[PDB]
Amino acid sequence: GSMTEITFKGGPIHLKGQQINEGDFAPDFTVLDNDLNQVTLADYAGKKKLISVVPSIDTGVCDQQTRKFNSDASKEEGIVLTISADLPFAQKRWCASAGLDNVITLSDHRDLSFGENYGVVMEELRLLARAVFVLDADNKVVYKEIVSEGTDFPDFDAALAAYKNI
Amino acid sequence: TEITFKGGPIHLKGQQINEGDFAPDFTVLDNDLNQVTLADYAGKKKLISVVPSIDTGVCDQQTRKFNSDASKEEGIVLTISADLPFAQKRWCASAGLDNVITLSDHRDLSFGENYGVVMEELRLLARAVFVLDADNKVVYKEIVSEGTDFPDFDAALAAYKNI
Amino acid sequence: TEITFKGGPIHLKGQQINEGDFAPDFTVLDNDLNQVTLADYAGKKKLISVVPSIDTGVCDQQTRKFNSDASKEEGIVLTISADLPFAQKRWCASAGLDNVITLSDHRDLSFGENYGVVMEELRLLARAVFVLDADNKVVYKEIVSEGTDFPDFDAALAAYKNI
Amino acid sequence: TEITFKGGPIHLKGQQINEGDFAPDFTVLDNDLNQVTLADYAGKKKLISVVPSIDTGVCDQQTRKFNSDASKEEGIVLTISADLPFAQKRWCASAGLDNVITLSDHRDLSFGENYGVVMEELRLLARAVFVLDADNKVVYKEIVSEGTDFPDFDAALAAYKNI
Repeated sequence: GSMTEITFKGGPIHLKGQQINEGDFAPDFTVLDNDLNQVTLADYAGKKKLISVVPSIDTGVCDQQTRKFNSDASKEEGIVLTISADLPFAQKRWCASAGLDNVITLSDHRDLSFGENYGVVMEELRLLARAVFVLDADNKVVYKEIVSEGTDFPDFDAALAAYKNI
Repeated sequence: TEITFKGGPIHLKGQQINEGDFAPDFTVLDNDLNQVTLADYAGKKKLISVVPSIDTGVCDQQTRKFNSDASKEEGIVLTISADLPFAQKRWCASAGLDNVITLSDHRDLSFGENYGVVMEELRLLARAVFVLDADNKVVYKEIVSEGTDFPDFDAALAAYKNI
Repeated sequence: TEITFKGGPIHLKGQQINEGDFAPDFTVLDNDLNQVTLADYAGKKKLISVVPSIDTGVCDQQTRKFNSDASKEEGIVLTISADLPFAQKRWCASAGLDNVITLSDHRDLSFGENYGVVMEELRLLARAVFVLDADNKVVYKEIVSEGTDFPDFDAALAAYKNI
Repeated sequence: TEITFKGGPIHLKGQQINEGDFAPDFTVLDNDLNQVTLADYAGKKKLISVVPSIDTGVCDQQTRKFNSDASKEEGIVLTISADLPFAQKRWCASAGLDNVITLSDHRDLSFGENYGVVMEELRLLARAVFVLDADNKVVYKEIVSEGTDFPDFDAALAAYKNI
């Protein structure tokens, strides 16, 4: 948009953090796994990544996005990461109810390290903006979408195509 | 202001509030993201149950027990945590309850900072209980020593009933 | 044996190495402070990328490009600088890349002095690239004329691919 | 003359300085590679915190603690290490610290040699603290016996505040 880059439920929202564009290298980040272990970029060294960023896996749109990317992306080939400001406890409980023990869900709630490094903090809400970044094994950002209106879905096919084409 | 969580040292951040003080105002969010403050419950006694996260077993049970055992004809039972509003909402729906107030301090830590229960290292609220009379005077306080232990239910429920 | 750095003249110190020479041995530190020498990579061709400091932007990009673009199936890509082992360890963690060897010449300048690439006024290594064959014959050399400029990536990568 | 680092013997090199002595001069580098000397801090008391490398955990914590605990309206807190200035500069930026002085001794070991805190086997500076008054008298010194241990923060802070 003209004042802020995106909206959430139609309300203008300011994105905070470093801007990252296609062609840039991936910044580092420090996030928490479902058991509170620190996880950083280097833990996925040597792999291509599809990073699906969601406002809250406890909402319907985010839930479906996590499911579809995990189902549609080849996990034999690279790594699908879901990152949000949900507490690790909500992510853990979501994976258990879904009966999905193959799905990686990481929490940026404590420092917003991921959000500030990738330019996807929704500042008025302290949630991460709906977004998708595809990284190759050299951590080149080959694809980025920040969804314009955060209650809409991301373009799934374009991100899957970018991940597959690596 | 020195507790442990899982035996690790945790520093508590924010204003110290003791028994006999008047309780400060704060702004948190309801399950639909509306702002709610202390003043929204003016004129009522409160049992304020603070938990690290209702998605854990100890916090879940503490929440259910205070809400089941405490009279709500007589006063208000608030549960405040740094869980996102969406998790507290799903949690009420899973429990099958329309009678439990859950409020989220995740955005600003307004409540945690005003009551001195921010666990700085974790960005979670410390397990605790404050009982406020209808004048917002703090008549009872407990900050649990080890944050993965239960608070003293009986003493807190007594302080609330006895107002 | 003279270059410029940000346009200022700099004197290179150490033994001059030319194409057609056999590369001298040297002792440097790995990210855990174990000693490493050139003999530790015996039998393989090498691209040795030399940078003033991987904590600057040009050195960071040079380091990423040689590591992604050179094949690591039948050769080795070494990055050598006067950065402390701790900065190179942090640097490789920050970037998150797989299989990137960085080695520190901070203690002795054993590599810098053996290859003629010590910027004497600064005690940093000059931006340079040496490509060695599997018998350690030097088949390509560039010491970048202005140290803040990029090296010629394609020339260095073509010499390495040709072995 | 002798300390341990991770339990192995380390020899200290340089001039021995004791409490009561006046402070030797030095030339070290700030984050932009400007030369800094004792004279740049004339008129002030100084807490000089010396660390093996701000890229390791204990040194990072030592640096933050001295900086937040010592009054900076009253005197100067210096951190000196053999890290390249580019690593010090990166460390301040990534930690978000506007107001922390880090100085690099990597080029000459000017500071290390003049203050007797060079760890000879490592070309790193020994973990140490010197406190100087405005006359540059050294009123307090500790060289930590095992270099992975923290200094005595309180004893250094008291000596600094007592000037």
